[PDB]
Amino acid sequence: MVLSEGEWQLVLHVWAKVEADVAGHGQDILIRLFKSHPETLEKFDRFKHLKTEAEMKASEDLKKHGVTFLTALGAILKKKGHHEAELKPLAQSHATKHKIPIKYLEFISEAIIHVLHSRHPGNFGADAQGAMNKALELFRKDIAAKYKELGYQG
Ligand code: HEM
Repeated sequence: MVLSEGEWQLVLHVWAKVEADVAGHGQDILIRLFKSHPETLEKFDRFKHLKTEAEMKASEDLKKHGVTFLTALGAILKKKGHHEAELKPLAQSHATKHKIPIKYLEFISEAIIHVLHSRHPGNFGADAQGAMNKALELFRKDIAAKYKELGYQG
């Protein structure tokens, strides 16, 4: 698929707001994911033991990983579709080392949309959400194709 420049602009406009607080957004998104789909927490050997949201909020390791994750995602979005180089190392580690099924990429896509909608209602109207969803679907389609080449396709 291909996004129009207009759609990329909507995506990068709300992303510019997200970047004013990378650690906070990273925290919110990971917590939303873990509460909504607890099974995903089991994939993180470092956080697997967290029992409550309060424990999640206080975890320095969780916050640090939220930043690492958001920074990588931001770098991909800023490529506006020309992200092949960025996707390679990411697809290899998630398919072969971490073993993350495509299903889980859809779950985090929902968490991202939920948090942006909660925190940025004025910059995340229906058109902006549609553009963001399209951007994430593009990302998922490409990662899925790479998974297949790598011999996984979760
Ligand atoms: C837009 C989606 C995603 C991006 C951009 C992303 C990015 C990253 C980055 C940059 C790291 C660091 C280095 C590496 O291991 O490659 C990482 C590690 C990891 N990711 Fe993701 N990730 C994504 C989705 C997911 C999902 C959906 C899950 C699980 C449900 C997941 C589980 C993990 C785990 C288990 C690690 C390693 C944690 C550790 O250091 O022990 N990732 N991810």
